[PDB]
Amino acid sequence: STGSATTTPIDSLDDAYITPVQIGTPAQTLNLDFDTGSSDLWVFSSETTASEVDGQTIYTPSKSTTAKLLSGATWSISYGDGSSSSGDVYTDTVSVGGLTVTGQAVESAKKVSSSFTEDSTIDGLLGLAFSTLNTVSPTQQKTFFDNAKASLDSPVFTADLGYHAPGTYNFGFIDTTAYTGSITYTAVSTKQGFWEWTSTGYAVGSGTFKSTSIDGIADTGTTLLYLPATVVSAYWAQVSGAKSSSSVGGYVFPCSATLPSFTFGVGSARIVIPGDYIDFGPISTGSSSCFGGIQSSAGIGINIFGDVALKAAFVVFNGATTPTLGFASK
Repeated sequence: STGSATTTPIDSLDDAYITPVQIGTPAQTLNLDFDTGSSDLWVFSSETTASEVDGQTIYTPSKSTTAKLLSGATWSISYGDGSSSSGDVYTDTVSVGGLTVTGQAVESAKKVSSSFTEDSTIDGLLGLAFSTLNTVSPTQQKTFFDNAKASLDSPVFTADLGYHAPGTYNFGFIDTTAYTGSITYTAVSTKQGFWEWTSTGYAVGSGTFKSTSIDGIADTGTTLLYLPATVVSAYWAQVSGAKSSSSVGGYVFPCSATLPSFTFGVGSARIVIPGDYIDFGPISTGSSSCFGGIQSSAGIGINIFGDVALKAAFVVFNGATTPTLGFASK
């Protein structure tokens, strides 16, 4: 089997991408944030505290003839940005782009943190990291991809995120028309539960490539590119007037600037992020200070190849017995 679904930016900045997911019988379609940095499929629901729902579409398990309460199971998650959610668990039929999994754990939120409530466009998350990170207790549950894998034509999914435009998540096949050149594959460590890999270096604009190992994660659920402070300083030094602002929370730059590209290495291959992809717009409405799309990871503990980096590539998440990642230009 295969599946193919379009993923759409939630706003004009590409802050996140939403993908329609069918849950239950009859189908209830919710728009979920596919997140290769986490491993829970959780949704706003008829059980979510009413004051914490503000415009999201909810899953109502009592209206699904295939929903079954997973007795005794609870979940609770906290994300790298400080947001969180928790609740109970159903199993139900879940379909993405024509690919159907029966008995998928659907984690129904009883509580969500304010940042979720305040974002009316995201109805929940669909985790695509390794199932070892799933938070369901006392019986950990499998991700949608883990449940589908054995049925897929090939045990892979691909992320093709658009810049200021829709893109595609495919399951079970590699669309050879969706990229240019060849796909360069690189090793993955699953020791932390992430799609963790090592970039071979970087360049700023037309500058020389610096060969240096940068360990990080491929994370579709993170907006920006978070890299070591040395790398980030080298980038922003090429933008007149750019500076790190403690009060804003990162590097800012004059909105009048033209940003240089940023290149990262995948083995001997190179992925070029155009400068425009690094502009996240005014820090507040009407400001002439703009927020940068490349930020320091120093306070995170891990480097993160988020959407800024991934949307410059066609990315293969190869879930074979020994997982690997693939990157192609497009």
